[PDB]
Amino acid sequence: MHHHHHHMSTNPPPPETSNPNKPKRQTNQLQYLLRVVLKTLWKHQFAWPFQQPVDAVKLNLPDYYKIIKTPMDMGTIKKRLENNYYWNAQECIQDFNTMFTNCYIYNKPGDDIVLMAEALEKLFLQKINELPT
Ligand SMILES: O=C(/C=C/c1ccc(O)cc1)c1ccc(O)cc1O
Ligand code: NA
Ligand code: NA
Ligand code: NA
Repeated sequence: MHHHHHHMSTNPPPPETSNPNKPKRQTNQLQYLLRVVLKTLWKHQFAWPFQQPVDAVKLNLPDYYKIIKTPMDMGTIKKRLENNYYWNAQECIQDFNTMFTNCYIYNKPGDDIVLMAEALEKLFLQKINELPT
């Protein structure tokens, strides 16, 4: 008997940052989402939990990917913007929304991590209220 001692928690593969067969465009709004919106969120004091795919192994959250089936994070978003992955700003905004919503689903109001997400979301909403064009 192995007693399943070899079955260890692993992370799923991260979201794709490149898809040659996905149509893409460079728009002023997408340029702005990278240069302004993401870059200022990235420098925020609370950005660090969000700067890379959730590492459920390192953080000892083996339940995370049982609960969260559409993971998203700002490292993935940053790479998608730098790689010209998106067709339009709304596709990128959707990824930001997923990242925030995942945090509120997995956690509970009043948790430090939720306060962090809430603060980043408020800045995000302020920055995207006016896009170019
Ligand atoms: O997910 C992360 C941190 C979550 C978290 C949860 C509760 C807190 O109070 C603070 C941070 C995280 C942090 C660093 C990293 O390299 C990979 C990660 O996945
Ligand atoms: Na661990
Ligand atoms: Na793009
Ligand atoms: Na703006």
